[PDB]
Amino acid sequence: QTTFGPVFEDQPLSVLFPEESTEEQVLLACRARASPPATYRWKMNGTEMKLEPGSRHQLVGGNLVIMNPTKAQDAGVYQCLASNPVGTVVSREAILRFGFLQEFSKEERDPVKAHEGWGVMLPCNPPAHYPGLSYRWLLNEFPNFIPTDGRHFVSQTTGNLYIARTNASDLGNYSCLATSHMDFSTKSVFSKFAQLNLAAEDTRLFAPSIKARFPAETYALVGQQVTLECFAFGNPVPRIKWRKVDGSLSPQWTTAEPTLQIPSVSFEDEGTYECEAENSKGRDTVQGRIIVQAQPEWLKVISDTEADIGSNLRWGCAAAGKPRPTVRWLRNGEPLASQNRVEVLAGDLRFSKLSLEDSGMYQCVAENKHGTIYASAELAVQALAPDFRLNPVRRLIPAARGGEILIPCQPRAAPKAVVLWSKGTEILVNSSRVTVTPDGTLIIRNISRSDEGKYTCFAENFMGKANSTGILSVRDATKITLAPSSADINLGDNLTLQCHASHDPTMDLTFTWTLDDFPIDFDKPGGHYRRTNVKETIGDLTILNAQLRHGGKYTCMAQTVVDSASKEATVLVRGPPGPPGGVVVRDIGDTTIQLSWSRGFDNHSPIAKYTLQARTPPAGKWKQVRTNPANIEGNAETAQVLGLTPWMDYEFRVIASNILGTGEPSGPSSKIRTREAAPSVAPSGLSGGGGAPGELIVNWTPMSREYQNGDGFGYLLSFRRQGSTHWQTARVPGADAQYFVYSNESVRPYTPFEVKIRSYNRRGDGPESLTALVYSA
Amino acid sequence: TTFGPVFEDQPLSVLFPEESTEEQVLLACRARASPPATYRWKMNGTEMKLEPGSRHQLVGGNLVIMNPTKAQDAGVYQCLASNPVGTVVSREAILRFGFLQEFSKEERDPVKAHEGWGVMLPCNPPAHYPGLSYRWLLNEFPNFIPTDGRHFVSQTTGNLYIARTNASDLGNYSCLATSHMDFSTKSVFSKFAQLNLAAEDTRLFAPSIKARFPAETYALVGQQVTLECFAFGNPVPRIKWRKVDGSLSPQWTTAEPTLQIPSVSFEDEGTYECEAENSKGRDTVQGRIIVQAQPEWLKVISDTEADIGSNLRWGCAAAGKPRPTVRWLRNGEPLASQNRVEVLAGDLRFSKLSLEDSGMYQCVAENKHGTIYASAELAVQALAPDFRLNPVRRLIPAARGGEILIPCQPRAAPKAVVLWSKGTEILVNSSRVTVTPDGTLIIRNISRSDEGKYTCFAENFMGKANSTGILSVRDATKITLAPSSADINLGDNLTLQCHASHDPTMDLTFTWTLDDFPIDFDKPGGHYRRTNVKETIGDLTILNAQLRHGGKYTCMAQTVVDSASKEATVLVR
Ligand SMILES: *[C@@H]1O[C@H](CO)[C@@H](O[C@@H]2O[C@H](CO)[C@@H](O[C@@H]3O[C@H](CO)[C@@H](O)[C@H](O)[C@@H]3O)[C@H](O)[C@H]2NC(C)=O)[C@H](O)[C@H]1NC(C)=O
Ligand SMILES: *[C@@H]1O[C@H](CO)[C@@H](O[C@@H]2O[C@H](CO)[C@@H](O)[C@H](O)[C@H]2NC(C)=O)[C@H](O)[C@H]1NC(C)=O
Ligand SMILES: *[C@@H]1O[C@H](CO)[C@@H](O[C@@H]2O[C@H](CO)[C@@H](O)[C@H](O)[C@H]2NC(C)=O)[C@H](O)[C@H]1NC(C)=O
Ligand SMILES: *[C@@H]1O[C@H](CO)[C@@H](O[C@@H]2O[C@H](CO)[C@@H](O)[C@H](O)[C@H]2NC(C)=O)[C@H](O)[C@H]1NC(C)=O
Ligand SMILES: *[C@@H]1O[C@H](CO)[C@@H](O)[C@H](O)[C@H]1NC(C)=O
Ligand SMILES: *[C@@H]1O[C@H](CO)[C@@H](O)[C@H](O)[C@H]1NC(C)=O
Ligand SMILES: *[C@@H]1O[C@H](CO)[C@@H](O)[C@H](O)[C@H]1NC(C)=O
Repeated sequence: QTTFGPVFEDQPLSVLFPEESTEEQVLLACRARASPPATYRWKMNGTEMKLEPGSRHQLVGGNLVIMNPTKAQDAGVYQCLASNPVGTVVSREAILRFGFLQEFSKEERDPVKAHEGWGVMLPCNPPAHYPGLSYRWLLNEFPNFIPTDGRHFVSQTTGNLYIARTNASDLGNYSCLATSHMDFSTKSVFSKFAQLNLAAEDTRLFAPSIKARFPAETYALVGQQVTLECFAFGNPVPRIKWRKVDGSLSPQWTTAEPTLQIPSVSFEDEGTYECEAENSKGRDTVQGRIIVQAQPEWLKVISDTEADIGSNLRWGCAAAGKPRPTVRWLRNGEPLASQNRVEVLAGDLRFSKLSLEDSGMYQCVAENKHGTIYASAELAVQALAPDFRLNPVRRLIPAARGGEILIPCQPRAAPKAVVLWSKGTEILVNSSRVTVTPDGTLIIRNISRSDEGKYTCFAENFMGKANSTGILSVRDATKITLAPSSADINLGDNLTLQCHASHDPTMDLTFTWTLDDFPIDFDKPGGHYRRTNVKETIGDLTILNAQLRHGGKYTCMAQTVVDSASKEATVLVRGPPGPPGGVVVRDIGDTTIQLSWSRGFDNHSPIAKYTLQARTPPAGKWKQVRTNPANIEGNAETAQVLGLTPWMDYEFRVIASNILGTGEPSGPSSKIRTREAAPSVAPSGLSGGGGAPGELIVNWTPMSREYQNGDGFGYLLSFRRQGSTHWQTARVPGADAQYFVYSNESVRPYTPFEVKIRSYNRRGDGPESLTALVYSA
Repeated sequence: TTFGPVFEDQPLSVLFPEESTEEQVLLACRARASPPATYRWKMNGTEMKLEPGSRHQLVGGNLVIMNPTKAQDAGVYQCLASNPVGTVVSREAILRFGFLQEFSKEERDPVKAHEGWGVMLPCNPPAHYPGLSYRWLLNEFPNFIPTDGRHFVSQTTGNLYIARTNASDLGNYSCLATSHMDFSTKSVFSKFAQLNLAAEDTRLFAPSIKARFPAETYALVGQQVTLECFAFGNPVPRIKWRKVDGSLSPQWTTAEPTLQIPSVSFEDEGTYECEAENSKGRDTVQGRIIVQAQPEWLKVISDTEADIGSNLRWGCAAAGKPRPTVRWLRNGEPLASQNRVEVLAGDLRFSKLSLEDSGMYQCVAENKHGTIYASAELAVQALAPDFRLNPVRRLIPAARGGEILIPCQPRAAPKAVVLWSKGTEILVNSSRVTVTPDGTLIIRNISRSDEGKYTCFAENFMGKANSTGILSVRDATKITLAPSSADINLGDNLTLQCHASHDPTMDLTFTWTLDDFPIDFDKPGGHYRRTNVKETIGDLTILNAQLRHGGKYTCMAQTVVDSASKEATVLVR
């Protein structure tokens, strides 16, 4: 930050200057920030310019001023170079150009002879000029301007005049006027008159002939306006149309005018265009292609860098543009080639084994036939003396007797500080114990009591030397003298795992437990394992509450403030298997239903048997049902359930059992209904009597849903007179039916009757009831 | 470049022999500092006034006393080093005086003993410091009594033991006490005690141990330990030692009535047993030895610089026996739990630091055998924002329709407020452009209208800074054709296709990776080839397929700024 190279702020810009302008001087700017302040030099035409006092060119704070300019000694390209002790940089190339407009030739123009009824071409022949001009035509005398109608075409490219069909009105003298529009005023140049002579008039129409043909290839940059001209001769005047061969034209550009204008060409407009001139006599066609190119841009540049001497570096620079650009490298204002270590490859720079002479300003230059761009950076190499303030050696290095120690010495130095280890005043060297790796790490094995003391690391390099000290003392290692034993239990009266340790008599010793690398909690949330506390050298832990979910890889660890030791053990908890799943009802019959289920978790003990329970929705309790086979084995997954009463809904569940006990019941099965069946219970509550004269009423108790056993439930009542041998059967549909009335005028009052009843459904017939004696009205 | 005082020379304990006629005592103290530090001295708790004049002087930190006396100068001294940053405390140094008094002038009573028994002759040494060495003289100098099995001398009380007196022991006895100081070897006589005896009967008795070593003998590590087992008996009893709970280490086992250990280690703890045995019988005595040590360090704090608004944890651990206690000092004054500082048995916790928590801190570990110190310096820092280390990207590229991240994290303490601005319009969180409260900016579904300049402003109560980047949009590479899976045998040829589209400006590079491993097409005799090589065609062909050529083939189509991939599978039997 104290010193930095020249960084540009303002760079020179191109200037267009009128040759006969009233201005007296031209200013080109160049400014750079530097510390110390930079010095500026200027290059013209690739060579250095003699900045002499008084002689035209003057230097004002970096800027270059040229007074009373002329095209013979000033027009050209200039560069500004900024320099200081760190390095030099070069600004972008700046063009200064002059504009002018000459006068028309004094030689008389020959008269043009043509046939009446034929298109005629009249040249203009503009003089030397820059930039482009605007062209007009006049007839006979100024200011009579020929209108730009459908019969006369005036070209803005060549300035010529085209007449589609000549008649007697076109005879006269023509003149071409140039009105080059300067940015401040307009200068006009008037051409010598040319006489147009016309021969005898013919009488014939003709097909169009296109004369002003736009070039096949037109190159344009992104953001320019592109004009295409298409003029043709023809009687009558042909119509002009523009088409895109490889696409669709914009509606705003689809015009019948003989000129096609694109205000801002983008990457889309690239392709082939076709102009067609059509009349009743025929058509003529022109084809030409428009391409689009751009100017280089940046994608990845370089930045300031500080590197340590003896390292390697890689720099990159990426530019994008159409056509693809080329990238070259400059240092301090001169091109870079493959030197001893510098490797330049078409865009990337490789440094190997940096030195103190490879510092300065580096520039990356991208170039193509439409422009150039520059990018700057600064490389600074550094060399330092060894400093231990960042990684000092351990000031205290406690070590356990019988183990090993490793002490690394790594200072901050360049190129690389070499180190040597010593113990007190005795220099340590390779032996069958002490080891010194090339990195400087000191490794001591088989550590004993006589190795305590003060060790020193000495580092040095061709800058200077540094030095540091540590002290080593020897303790006794913490050891385990008893390890816990693996075990297994179901729900017993709890188990005490043991862990005994011996430590140095000077430092505190703490025991800690863990389960499968998850932290343990010997406190008391609900069921809890607990920990005793009598003396330091004991760590027994008792697993209480006689419950589940307390198995894994138990680990006891005895640790001090310095080192630690550990041992491992395993416990298992056995028990009844888990509940089954996947209860599926199949083969739904009147009394038999097949049940299928998936095997549940065995809990590390094979399942011995199964038990099936059933219930009636919605408030029926779970009841064990008769199963085929009577004893279901653990490996079986299907069974039969018997004893079911037909045509009610049922739900089922499964329980598993092993030699260790009985597991949990499974979830309820899906609601299913058994098939229909014939009735099995005869109706009861037979009674009756009274009614209208000649009528007999028989009443019975309505039957519930448990014994209907199917749909279409109803009753059949067989009744007869006392002493008669013929039974009359009546059908009463409906389960809730409870009475029947039989009407007959021949029935005497208080006539005894013998009756019986039976129940039926859609499946079959059930048993009949006992015969009862009733009386009529 | 400033720091707090760091001690190089600390005061040391001094014992002054009275005999030597020196006129000045020096207690050293030196503390490196920048700027140089001043010194104060504390004498037995209270501060010391070092006014020029009397015998208390100052020689540049070092304290000098002219002509010290026991009545005005014995005691404890501490050195306090102070500079603008903070002050530090030096380890205590004890100044003590050594002297010896003479024996009392009163005559000693004669000792009457009956021949055939052993007799005890007292010495009664006067006041003394340090310990002495004792001898006995018979009648007249230099008749030194030889150290045989019958004439017995104790090195801790000076008493004289006679196992069995006879007629040859009649006479006068005196006790001579000698001191071995650093510069003097003064020795003192005594009076003459007359020993008169009685009749004789030569009977035999069982040994009786009289001089008993104490039941518990506390001994630090590194202190020579002597055990005395003195006995009576007729004839002379024999002395044998044994360890109750192990071996006696017979490298130095002896039959003398004294047992010596030059340097006590932790393995010598336990109970010893002495036995005096003769043909008549035996006597047995027991006693235990316990070892102890001084505090030592295991983890020590180090000087630290912390940024305002942070938190700090500091630890300090000591090892000794009995277990040491740890306390904390700041600027030479005790530090209790208050405000943002928490102290817990050697754990120091700073929460949300400020500019007033900069200074010298110290950790003290002590027990009934010693005290040790450790020091460190804490410096708090506050900084202005700077973007030199982490400037915003300067040439940010963007792919069309993508999402762009722009982080902005300067180097400041405390954290600085961050604002964003495109051109001269300050952005707000919305559905397309959003800022997050760590400073990062997010933009979604980028378009050509977003090209331009972006700027990040950072500011805190010490200053402000800004950094600008340039955002431009391009055309993203998109895959139009993908390869397909196939199966072949060994030696078969297969062809897979891949097509992409990109911006007309940059270059496409097409590659193929077999199971994420790039395929080398330039290998001599290689089995892979590029076919239908065009700008947007990256078809590859495998010739003479092998078993290793079966796997997943991934087509990579990449430019300098973006890439796009497709996948297919090939099996070789
Ligand atoms: C003290 O003994 C140790 C052990 O033999 C020495 O360390 C050994 O150092 C050599 C190099 O002197 C290492 O061999 C070479 O290492 C380079 C590292 O890039 C490697 O490229 C070579 O292929 C070769 O392996 C060797 O690995 C290393 N071994 C160990 C165990 O450290 C040490 O150098 C000796 N002390 C001195 C002062 O030489
Ligand atoms: C260990 O490192 C020091 C630090 O460079 C070496 O230099 C001494 O530094 C102290 C501290 O300022 C000075 O008081 C001494 O005068 C320095 N010595 C010399 C010779 O300049 C020191 O020499 C190193 N130790 C050894 C044994 O070389
Ligand atoms: C508007 O700005 C606010 C803060 O400047 C953003 O709020 C953050 O939202 C995220 C996600 O909900 C939280 O994790 C942060 O804690 C919020 N910051 C604060 C300071 O509250 C918010 O995301 C922005 N709006 C949108 C649409 O993103
Ligand atoms: C963004 O930061 C720059 C500095 O990095 C500011 O530029 C400074 O502007 C002030 C006055 O506007 C000048 O006095 C300083 O000399 C400028 N510094 C440099 C290094 O040139 C800039 O003003 C900041 N932007 C805003 C909006 O404040
Ligand atoms: C530099 O070159 C241009 C074009 O080649 C030329 O017009 C100009 O005269 C040259 N410069 C000088 C000083 O002649
Ligand atoms: C080195 O280790 C071996 C076995 O571990 C041991 O016998 C030997 O005594 C050790 N060396 C020293 C110096 O203690
Ligand atoms: C403490 O120092 C004072 C200063 O002379 C002295 O008088 C006093 O005896 C000392 N106390 C102890 C216990 O040493």
